[PDB]
Amino acid sequence: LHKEPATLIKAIDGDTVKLMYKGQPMTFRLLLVDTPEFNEKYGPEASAFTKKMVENAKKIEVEFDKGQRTDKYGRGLAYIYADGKMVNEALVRQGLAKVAYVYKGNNTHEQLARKAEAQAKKEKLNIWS
Ligand SMILES: Cc1cn([C@H]2C[C@H](OP(=O)(O)O)[C@@H](COP(=O)(O)O)O2)c(=O)[nH]c1=O
Ligand SMILES: [Ca+2]
Repeated sequence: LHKEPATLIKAIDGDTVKLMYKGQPMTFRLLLVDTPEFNEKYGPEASAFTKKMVENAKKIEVEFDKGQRTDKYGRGLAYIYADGKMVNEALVRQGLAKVAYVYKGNNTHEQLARKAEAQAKKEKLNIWS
């Protein structure tokens, strides 16, 4: 997989962010994760965690997987990095997202994500408390 440049337009919620990619505004939905909705338990904390990660980043990067790059809503599907740290994995490691929506061919980082969930679970963090 390859990391590509993007710039933050605005945080949206725990698992979607608006970025400018190849000069076009796009909503990205993070691969392999599911955060609670803002109205749900840990939803505000998830939104906060992602917002802080992307707003504080000097460099945001988009990494597409091998499969579908847009979902049925027109959202980009990618792993998003903030100064080299994957947001998708970070949310899971903190117990603020579950591994989810794992579809064959867009699952390169599935094992990394599941390993993070296991650790978050063993720690009883947030969703796992
Ligand atoms: C993460 C992801 C979501 N989706 C679609 C599946 C779900 O369809 P449905 O809307 O019919 O439930 C929706 C959930 O996204 P959200 O968790 O943002 O609601 O996004 C993909 O198709 N591929 C993906 O990789
Ligand atoms: Ca969600």
